[PDB]
Amino acid sequence: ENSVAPSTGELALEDRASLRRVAGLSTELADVSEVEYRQLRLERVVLVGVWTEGSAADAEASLAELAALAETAGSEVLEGLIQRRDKPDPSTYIGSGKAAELREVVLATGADTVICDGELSPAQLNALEKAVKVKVIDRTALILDIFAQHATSREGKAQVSLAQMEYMLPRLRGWGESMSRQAGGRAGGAGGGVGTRGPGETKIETDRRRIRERMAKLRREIRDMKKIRDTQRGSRRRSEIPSVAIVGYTNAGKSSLLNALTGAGVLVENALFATLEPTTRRGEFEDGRPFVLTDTVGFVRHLPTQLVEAFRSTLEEVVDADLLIHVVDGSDVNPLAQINAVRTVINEVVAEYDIAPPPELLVVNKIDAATGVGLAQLRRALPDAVFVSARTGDGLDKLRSRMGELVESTDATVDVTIPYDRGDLVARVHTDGHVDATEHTDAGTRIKARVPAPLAATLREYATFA
Amino acid sequence: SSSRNGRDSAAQRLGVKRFGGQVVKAGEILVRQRGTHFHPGVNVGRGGDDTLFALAPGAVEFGAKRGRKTVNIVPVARP
RNA sequence: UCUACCCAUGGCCAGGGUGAAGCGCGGGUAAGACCGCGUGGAGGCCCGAACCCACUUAGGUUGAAGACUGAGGGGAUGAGCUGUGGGUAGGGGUGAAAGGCCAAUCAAACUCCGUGAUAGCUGGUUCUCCCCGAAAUGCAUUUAGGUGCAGCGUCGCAUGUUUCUUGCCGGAGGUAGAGCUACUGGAUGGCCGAUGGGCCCCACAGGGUUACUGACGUCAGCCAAACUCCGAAUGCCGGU
RNA sequence: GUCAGGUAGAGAAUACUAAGGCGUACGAGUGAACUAUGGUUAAGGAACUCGGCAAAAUGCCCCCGUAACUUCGGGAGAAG
RNA sequence: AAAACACAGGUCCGUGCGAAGUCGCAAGACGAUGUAUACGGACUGACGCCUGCCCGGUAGCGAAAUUCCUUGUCGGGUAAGUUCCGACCUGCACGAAUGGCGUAACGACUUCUCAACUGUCUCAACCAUAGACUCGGCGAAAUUGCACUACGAGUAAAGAUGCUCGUUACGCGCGGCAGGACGAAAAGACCCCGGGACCUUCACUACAACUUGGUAUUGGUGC
RNA sequence: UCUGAUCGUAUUGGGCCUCUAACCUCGGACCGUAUAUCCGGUUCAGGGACAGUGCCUGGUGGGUAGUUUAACUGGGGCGGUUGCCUCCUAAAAUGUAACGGAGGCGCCCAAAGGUUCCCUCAACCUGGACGGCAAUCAGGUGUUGAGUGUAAGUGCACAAGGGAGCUUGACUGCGAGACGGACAUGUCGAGCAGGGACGAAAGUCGGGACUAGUGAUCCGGCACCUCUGAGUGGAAGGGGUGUCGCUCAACGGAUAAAAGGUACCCCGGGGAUAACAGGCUGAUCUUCCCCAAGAGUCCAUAUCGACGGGAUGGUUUGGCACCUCGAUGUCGGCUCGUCGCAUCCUGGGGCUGGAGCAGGUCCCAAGGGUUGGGCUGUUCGCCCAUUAAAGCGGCACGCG
RNA sequence: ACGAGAGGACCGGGACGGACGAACCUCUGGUAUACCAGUUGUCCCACCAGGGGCACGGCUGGAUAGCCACGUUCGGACAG
Ligand SMILES: Nc1nc2c(ncn2[C@@H]2O[C@H](COP(=O)(O)OP(=O)(O)CP(=O)(O)O)[C@@H](O)[C@H]2O)c(=O)[nH]1
Repeated sequence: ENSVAPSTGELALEDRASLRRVAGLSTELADVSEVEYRQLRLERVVLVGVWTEGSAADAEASLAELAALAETAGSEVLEGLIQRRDKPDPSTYIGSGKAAELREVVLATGADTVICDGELSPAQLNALEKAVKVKVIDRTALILDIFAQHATSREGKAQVSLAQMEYMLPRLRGWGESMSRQAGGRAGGAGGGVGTRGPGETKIETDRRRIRERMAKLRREIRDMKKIRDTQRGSRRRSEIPSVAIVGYTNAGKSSLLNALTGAGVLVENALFATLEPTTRRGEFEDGRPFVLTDTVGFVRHLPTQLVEAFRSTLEEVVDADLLIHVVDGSDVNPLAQINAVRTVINEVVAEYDIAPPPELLVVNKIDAATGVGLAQLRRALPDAVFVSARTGDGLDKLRSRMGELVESTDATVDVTIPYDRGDLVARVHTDGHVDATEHTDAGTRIKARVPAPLAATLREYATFA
Repeated sequence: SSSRNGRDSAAQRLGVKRFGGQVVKAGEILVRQRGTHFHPGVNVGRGGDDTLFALAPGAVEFGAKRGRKTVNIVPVARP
């Protein structure tokens, strides 16, 4: 093969564009700091950053995302080497001799989890399993494992189980049997689809008949839960109350932003995919216009297509929506990538549901914990994005003002001189309505309130002309 | 999917063969045992495999010496 | 004498169609390949009877018939179909090959004989009453639905009872129960008080400082089948 | 295996007939269902069904006229 | 009845002649009254295509006709369109330097779309004939432990005419239907066990089919 | 006849090359013979001491043949196992099964066997440069701990554990009695020869702390014997004693010698045993509650409901293997039904999370009805056009 | 009713339906094996004319009755 199909140019192919070692970012630093119960995790991880269809920063950020996923699911991540190639291998996933090199790397580390970011096909999964003798990290399976461990409600659990079964069905042969054998209780392998403890002993049922039956059952159930959620949201839909959806990337506040803009106490954890069910709550604009602020599930760069049902609630909230508060954090590697991923999912939803793109109020948080390297055009490159940093109370008033300005009012401004013999007709104006510039004269007042539509028809009583 | 077990040795039919009060002949096996659960008492020998046998004719008796159970043979009065 | 193939010698293939080279040329043309008009009548050529076959369908399916009938269907000058007379014979023949056919039977035809083959497998085994009366267990087994031995049923010996039941007496157990600070694996508390991280006094001497990871130990509390400091009841072995 | 009338017909097909030979060996009846074999069928027209299975349809002679492709022979009785 | 066999063409191997190869113990025979342009055997199965720097080097080529294609995307075809047809597709591929692609004609081959046609169907109706049915004559059959042989819910060797408790039911026919009698038929072909047979083979052991010694057979010299 | 070369006569068994006479030729001619591609004879020609066919002998040898190709098994296959030892199961004697729970094996030791004698730390301090979780060490008690050829019951400072001497209990060769356990296996008192230790002191101590560390018989060896010796003056040709040879590991060992395929199959049987259906069960499946955490814009219960819990039903996949293997016909479609309600219209309650309305979610009350097509083996589904709706199931997944 | 709209009723009262079923044959339409007519081939009735047998009732165009559906009429109810 000295000159056969000149791909094997220099021994290991792609002299420097192949597996190399420069220590990279080395991912997170998670080591033994609390000496207690070694029965914790799945050993150390090594970064192998593929630049395919991207740059070094993009690959590093993506693999850091994968390592954060792994650390949330368990495992440990404290090393970085390099590996690059502009051809996702059909047979393997890391390369011709890169597979054996990765086997040597995992043997030297003493671990069964390093990196295999990106959704794989069954061919790639089983070939890499044969090559290295142990699974390492599959991105889709790892996201599904995080969702399985974080599933709380029956709806979330059923959605995650259906997603895992949809992912398992095509790849039930090699990877399927391997993870059926696996009893260590790790990402995917006995990961379960429930939550704490979970059904690891059976996992995704690793059996064609059982998987298909369970998928059909969960599909019927998810139809039922879609109907149930339709009934639950009917009250809001019929009230026509302004609905504001907090969309954005995983982490990046969002849940914190909800708990700040309101008095809520929704789960706010530093781990990824802490919120699996969208949650709605009261909100009061500065002008008094009530609205519904809803925290949603967090998106990632390439959301697995199996989580369609898991994210259907969030997508429906986006479809209804009236402001789309887009929450991002400036304390990440190039938050514009986060912005772009969330924007692409939003645009996909808009195209699917054939609706006008609702406003998108861009908000950045964690600014207090940001490095401040950018003066006004790098840290605030966006022209009109809001900066809040929920933790230390600041900028939230500006966020509320932008919310109120962007959300178009359905009320109508009126000048009604309600007599003092009515009483109720002015008390209700105060109650359902936004009074301002009310005259103190006991004779015919002139209340310049922004009354809702039904009250706007009771003007001819004492409307006057000006 | 199978079981790694399934083996077992033959039961060695150990234990006491002549209990207290039984009249035995010299050389009669009194206890088949592993080790000295019972120790050779009076007119009782200990075999290579820890088999306690009567050294003299008489009746089997079980005693305790220094906190150790012993098998003795009490001579039987001639009729 | 069926059928497969072959050999010899005969026979049959209604009707209709299409139109394979040499003559003369308009020619092509120096000349040739070759176009066309006539002639000629080739072809495992076409349509289609007899004939041979057997694709579809319906019927038949104790049939009219142990393979057929009706309606369609294929070949129908050919590697055609056929009559007569022959040849090849069984582990052999023949096979455009399907284990197809070789007399309604073929992964080795049929008849007779060996022969009343053998079968740990099914089945059957025919009159009566009197006495007694099981087993479905153990060991072994090319053994597991078989068999050998033992166990358990059926006359004469010894026996007066050695059997068995009850009482009492002597006996070894480690089960049931618990108990675990009695061992091997666990459980809420504070404790002189382990690394002590941490404030540090500011010693790198040396020392309190421990919000928190919490040593041994200790405090009532709890479990075990392969735990036992204990430990029955029964059962068993003897004697009476 | 031989002979092979007539009229239509290309014909030894087919229909009807001459000569000749037969009515062939259970019959008589009876508008049951149902089965079989034929026949017809409004309006649809493959919606039947595994499948146009079966049926239905085209069908002959003479004039015309005949495609893709082709091994230049064909396709071809194209089709119309 | 086919896509299988055969086939014309091809390639390889064997055979120098009572050849090889076959039938035979042998003689002998076919091969063939043939003689490497011929016979036998093997495998393909008309016909056409399938060489890239050097086929002096990495070395079998990287094009194309290559459809596993699951290829998704998109369409064409249906209102819903399978077979299938196209571009985009799919990366070291991948499967064919001779086994893969084409290929007119042909096909009771498999699959599909059309036009026409229709009782295939919506959805069936009517007519005739042969049965069926009635009368006369002749006159079987498989099957059969029985019998003045119900239904329900139970029970039972776990699916009952025969048992239980009830419910129903006058006796006997005739023409029909086919739900049961675990209906008849064939001592289940499936599965297992025991045996057999035949087939395969680098299972065992043999035997048929070839070399060595000396018999037949053996003289000297140049040695 | 040696310390014993050296040449010569015949014989001699091979190898090269040769001519002819055996033998061979389906090469010619002639003859028997009128007939004759037979056959035989004669002759020539050619192989021509060249090749050949018997006997012997290695080798290749599915070309042919006879056969083998284990069993257990919650059917069979696949996988695993097969003998021995230890433990638990095992229900306090013994014994006790399962494809029950755990392990070991099947060796090793000439000084880890015998005897005689003797011992002595498991963890704190002071410490002990180095040398802390450790030294060579010293004390105390830890009270019999502790640890100790290889898993249970034992053995301890009465040492089966740890050291030392002997010189070879390395106790071997002849062994009443008793016994424990089908054969097989296992225990030892004791008597005799010879020794080993301890000796003064006694006269005392039969491989290993003990249970695994193995393989019957046959057939063969190999050493010794006061046996036999196919008429024997006699010997050579077999036995006895002790020892050897089997992963005969399928370990009671069918052969010294053996793998498969069968849907081309056949026969003898089996519902002793699988596939269908039935039956039991109900893990799975299906349909159903709560102290309700939480979601539902305000709020557990309009709608839902996690973590847990409890059942129904017998429509799934199973588990079992109880009827049926001297036959209980399968999926789908057609035809014809019949039944249940677990509701796709008709009546209500709540939500009115419709404040309201058109609508709709949820939970309580079978008479009828519940379409036609395309793609589907299609049990499933998806799609097209409708519909008031295009229900879910049982009936041998009703009905050949 | 809402009383902002968008949209838009319950309950009652009429008209016309779809599917299913029953009866019936006036209509429509199907069938029609002793009806009528046309017509091909053939053979007969001696011949012409006119008819008949056979060829699916030879074929074709109609076709009363009966039987039918695609046709007609009626039904599901109203009340207790
Ligand atoms: N310093 C800082 N930390 C913040 C800020 N906003 C959020 N965080 C932290 O980041 C973490 C992100 O978790 P969360 O707020 O739930 O983000 P999220 O988007 O809901 C995670 P998911 O989307 O998967 O549910 C929180 O633990 C929070 O403490 C901020 O403005 N500043």
